[PDB]
Amino acid sequence: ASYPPIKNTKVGLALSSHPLASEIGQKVLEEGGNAIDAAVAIGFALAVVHPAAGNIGGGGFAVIHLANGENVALDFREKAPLKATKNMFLDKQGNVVPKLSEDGYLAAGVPGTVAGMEAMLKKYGTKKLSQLIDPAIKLAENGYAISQRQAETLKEARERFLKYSSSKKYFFKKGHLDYQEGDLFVQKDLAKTLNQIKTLGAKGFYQGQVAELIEKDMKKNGGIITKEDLASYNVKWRKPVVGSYRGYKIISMSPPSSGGTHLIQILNVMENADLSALGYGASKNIHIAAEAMRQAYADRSVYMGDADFVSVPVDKLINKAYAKKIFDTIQPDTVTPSSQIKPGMGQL
Amino acid sequence: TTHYSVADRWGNAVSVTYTINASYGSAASIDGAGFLLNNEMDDFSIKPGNPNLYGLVGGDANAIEANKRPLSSMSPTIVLKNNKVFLVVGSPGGSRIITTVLQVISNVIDYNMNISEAVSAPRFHMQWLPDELRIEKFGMPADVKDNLTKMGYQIVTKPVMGDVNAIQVLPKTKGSVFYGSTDPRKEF
Ligand SMILES: N[C@H](C(=O)O)[C@@H]1CC=NO1
Repeated sequence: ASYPPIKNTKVGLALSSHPLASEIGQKVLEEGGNAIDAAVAIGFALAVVHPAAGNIGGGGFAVIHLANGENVALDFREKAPLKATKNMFLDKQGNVVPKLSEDGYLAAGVPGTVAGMEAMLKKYGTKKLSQLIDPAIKLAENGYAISQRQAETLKEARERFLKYSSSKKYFFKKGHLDYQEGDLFVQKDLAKTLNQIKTLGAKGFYQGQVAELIEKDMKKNGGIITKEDLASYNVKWRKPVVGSYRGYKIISMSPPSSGGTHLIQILNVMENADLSALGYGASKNIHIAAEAMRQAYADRSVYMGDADFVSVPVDKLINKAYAKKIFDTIQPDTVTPSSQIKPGMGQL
Repeated sequence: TTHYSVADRWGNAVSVTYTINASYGSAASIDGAGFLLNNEMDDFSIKPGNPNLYGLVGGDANAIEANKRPLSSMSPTIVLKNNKVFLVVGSPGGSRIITTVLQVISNVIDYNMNISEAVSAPRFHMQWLPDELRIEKFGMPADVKDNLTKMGYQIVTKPVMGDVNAIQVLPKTKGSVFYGSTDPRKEF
């Protein structure tokens, strides 16, 4: 048995992985904001209360359905910096340099989040950035109590943080002591940055003093992001990838995500079976799904990348005839081992 | 990564997945600015056939080039019924995102689970390499495991997958009803 769903019959729902951020989004709806207004408030709130994942130093995607029936996808994914190169993470022998793509300043793409938040607010929002970012600023300035789970994830990242003088300032208490469950976590410099954004918009992140701090710290610590990278960061409004499953329309993220394409591909394969007949958790149903997944991930490894740079056969991958061909290879009693799988089934 | 979902009274819906990649990103902050940098460069193929943090591989299509955006698995999704919002769904989990989101959607459409049931339901995963059927603890009983093993799956129990925040919207006489679910896996 499962707990009952959350229910609203008035203004809708705004749901995130942190109750403080969800509450902020929900209050925006209660105060007459639309789904975009709430989404923007949440994006900034999570940057403060969920720093493991929520951010202004990263990027992402927003898939949006508008009241007028339009469906759009916002790409605020990070970009490789201007000085990036194909083999930048390899040594002279052509071998991967341990941790270079994972820990530190060279591992970073040009952040898109702040640009993404502003882009959706400007095009589709109704409230002012100041109203929507103030709750995040309040939490950065005044702090919030570290949860049990946050104490745990902080501990798991501890040795990584200790590699960087910057992170030693922000993720440890006085005397470089570990933050513990129930400690007040205050983020004064983050509040300064958020205030620049409040006052100047996205230019408060991508230009001026904050852009100067980014370039400076990059130069100091072996990174390559510059003021030129930041001033040239662009969101892209893209067409979503669209499919159908049993009379429902699926709207999901297009390149530079692979997610929407393979989601629709796998559903397409599954659509050839009456899954409802045997129900949740039936081995026959799991088998059909798993074999579709197997092919999809093989296809991912060859065909998928940023379509602004490479040719991505999205239309072929989401074609129901291709899915039918995949389905017809699925045997009732056996799998196709991954060693035998060919991307596109060798016929794309 | 983290996913959030919003639906308003007018029929707008916004599904946002965003991230600094790993937990705490690159672990390096911008001194003076108070934020962590992403390690999103690891979502490129940094060498042909080299597995990344999620065991994903690539070649030319996802190679690094200046200004290029690294390939993602993020799947923020909206499902429509008669061009009206029915589901708003997404999840973190790197390579596991695609399969997590698929399962939630199928659980509603195929099996008529409510959105809480659809989210809490145990999840499986196949990503071709490694060639394994990944499951969650208590998620698959002996009879099902045995039948799938007999087919040739190598079944492995691993930590819980995903953190779905999802909304289902249904019509009523006056306006709509909104049903939501967070994911019990959030704190694991
Ligand atoms: N970096 C990954 C991707 O973009 O596919 C994120 C991290 C959390 N979910 O997926």
